This record gives sequence, structure tokens and C-alpha cells, in this order.
Amino acid sequence: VILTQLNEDGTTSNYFDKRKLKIAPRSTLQFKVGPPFELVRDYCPVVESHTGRTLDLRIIPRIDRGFDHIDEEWVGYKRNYFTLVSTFETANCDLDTFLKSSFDLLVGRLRVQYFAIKIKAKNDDDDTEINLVQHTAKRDKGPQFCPSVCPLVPSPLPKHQTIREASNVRNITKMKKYDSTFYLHRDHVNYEEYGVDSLLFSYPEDSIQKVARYERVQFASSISVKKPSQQNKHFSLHVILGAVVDPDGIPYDELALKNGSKGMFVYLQEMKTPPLIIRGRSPSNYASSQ
DNA sequence: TGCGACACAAAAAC
DNA sequence: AGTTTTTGTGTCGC
Repeated sequence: VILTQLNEDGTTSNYFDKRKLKIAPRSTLQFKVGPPFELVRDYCPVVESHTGRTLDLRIIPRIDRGFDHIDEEWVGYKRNYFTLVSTFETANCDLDTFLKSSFDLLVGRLRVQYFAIKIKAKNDDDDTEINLVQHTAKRDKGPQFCPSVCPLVPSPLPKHQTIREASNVRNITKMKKYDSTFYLHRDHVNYEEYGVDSLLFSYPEDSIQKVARYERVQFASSISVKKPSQQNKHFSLHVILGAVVDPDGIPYDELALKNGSKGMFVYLQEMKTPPLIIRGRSPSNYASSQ
């Protein structure tokens, strides 16, 4: 009834079928590592402004809630939350040096203002985009919002246990404990060590995330989870790393900038999950029906 | 047909 | 140790 896999950090992922077993909402058994991501492709090259060195990049993503590995399929539930976290790494650049440097996109052409992640959901069979929604912990008693683009600096991805522990922290002392894991506070650095053109100082806000954490995420309530043949639709979650550049023939989205202008989120790399099955609200998807 | 809205309840958080 | 918070899901109805 429960299949157990050991995670990288020594925690377990316990996969079970909610059609057969009902577990409490806050049980640690609800936390588990989801399907592994794979490279879709690399897009625009990035180089350091003076040396011309190509910046090697790698997205480091993981799902920590919402998906079970059941009989060779990865299964989620329309009504339930998933958690998707990601960082990125720069193999050839240590963080301290990276933040003092400046980078251009090779279309030295366009100056990178900052790096950022976005997530998307798609129908894996035809590439149609599917809307995602997020809630706050207050759920129906708070606002609903779409996942946003997250400015980020390179960092190792926290272990599954750390994401679990930081999922519902309110206590100030505890939050202080995790602060350095999740944020870089630009306002606390020695400004004299940085040039005006440094990458750190073109980030849009002083509080800069080290990890993109998308919690309390759901597929849009109106998604159809079966095909007309009654077969299950296959979905996929995508993570895209981009460089945000000033608007003033390569893949990019438009971004409602901070200068109040129309920025450009230029794609650098994209990863995706294998096909995912999403179970709808039908009573037959729940153990209660048995 | 299935969904928005409200309800219940169980373990985490403090 | 007791109270509040969070979230899977049961249920009513439009």
C-alpha cells in the first residue's frame, strides 16, 4: 500500500494511491520527491563582459509535494497542492565573483540585468500551455495568484528536509534560522566593493531569492484531465531560466518591468518533467468511494 | 457534467 | 499542554 524510496538527504518519499489510502492533510507522508526533470534545451549563450568567458548554467529543480509514483506513472491530484523548487548553478563562476561581474547575451550584445526563473505547465502531447494558480496558506481566505517570475542568484538546491521544515514557518527566530538559505540581502553588503555596473546592483529589489520556491501550486480548476477517448491527458511541468534585459529573433517573453517599461525575459535553459497524470474531482479518485 | 463554496478534521506549529 | 494554523477532502447546490 505504501512504497518507500530513500531521498538524497536520508528522508523518505512514501508513494501511495489516494484512491486506496487516505492520509491526514499534514502527515509528513504528504511530502515526497516528485518526478525528475530533464533538459529540454539550451537557448541564448551568456558571456562575461570583459573576458568573454561563456557562463555555464544549469537549472537544479525538484518537486517536494503533490506527486506520487504509482505503477510507473507520476500522479497528481487537481484539488491538492504541489511544491516545485529550483535553483541554478554556474559551474565556472563562484557566487562572490559572479555578483561583482557583468554579463551579456550573445545574440557582448544585450546586457543582462538579472537572472530569473519561471515555471509553466503544458499538455505534454501537444505543447498547449495550461494555467497554474497559487494560494497563500490562508487558501480561500486569502488571494489567488499566478506563479510569478522569480529573480535569483545561483545557489545549491536545499535538501528535501529543509524545504519541508521551512514550509509553514511564522516564528521570527525560526525564520532567522533559514534566512541565509533562501535570501541574499543586498542592502547588507559592503557597497564599496561593487562597481555601478555589477550584476548584483542591477537586480530589481534588495531582497534577492537564492531559491525559487513555488508552494501551494495547483493546475487551474478548469483543466480537463481526460481526453475524449477517456484516456488520461499527459501534462508536464517546465522550469525556465532566463536573463532579463532592457527592451531598448530568439525565444523570450515580455515582463512587466520595474522601470515601468516592457522588459524582456530571454530564455537561457529549460527543463521539464516526464509525463504527469492528474486525477480530477471524480469520487472514484478517492478511497472514500470504497 | 463538473465546479465554486463551505465544512470538517487531523497533525504541524508555536 | 493548550490554541491556532494548514491542507486533504467530504458535501451541497447551481
